[PDB]
Amino acid sequence: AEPNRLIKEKSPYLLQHAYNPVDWYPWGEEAFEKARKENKPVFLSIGYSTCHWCHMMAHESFEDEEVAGLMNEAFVSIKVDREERPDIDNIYMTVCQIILGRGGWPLNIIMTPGKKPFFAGTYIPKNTRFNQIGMLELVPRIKEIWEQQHEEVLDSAEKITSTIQEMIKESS
Repeated sequence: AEPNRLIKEKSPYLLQHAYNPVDWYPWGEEAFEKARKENKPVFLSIGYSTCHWCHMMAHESFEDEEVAGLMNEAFVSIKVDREERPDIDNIYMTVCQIILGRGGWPLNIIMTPGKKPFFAGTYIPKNTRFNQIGMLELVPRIKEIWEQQHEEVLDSAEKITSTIQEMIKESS
């Protein structure tokens, strides 16, 4: 077990994810420079240590080698502790509310290397359910949209539209 970068953090919440197979970064410019260099979207996950659905998602998805593998191909992934960066939490909760018309934790935001969001989700189960896409299906879909409808992604990010959110919704 070789740890990810969250091994350096003080937050018990962040330290608890330091052995996830997701190659997590903390919030910082390193993650965003990596995303820019590799031209990958950023997957931002915001949670806190008494958040039931954050633990559920860690247990089902972020500890899962298959999900993590897909996340590591698709994204630069960033973990934020709400209790340490409440400012960042409020910024992204607002974005989630704009796109989804609701909000909560865990807060999952997919954004451009320049930090422009184009997808939001709250708890996302590993496997797809009726009217609720799962992580195993979501991540490859997002990767494909990024690679093949890149201009639609940039347009959506620039104007905070729901077009990508709606593409994924239609996916089934």
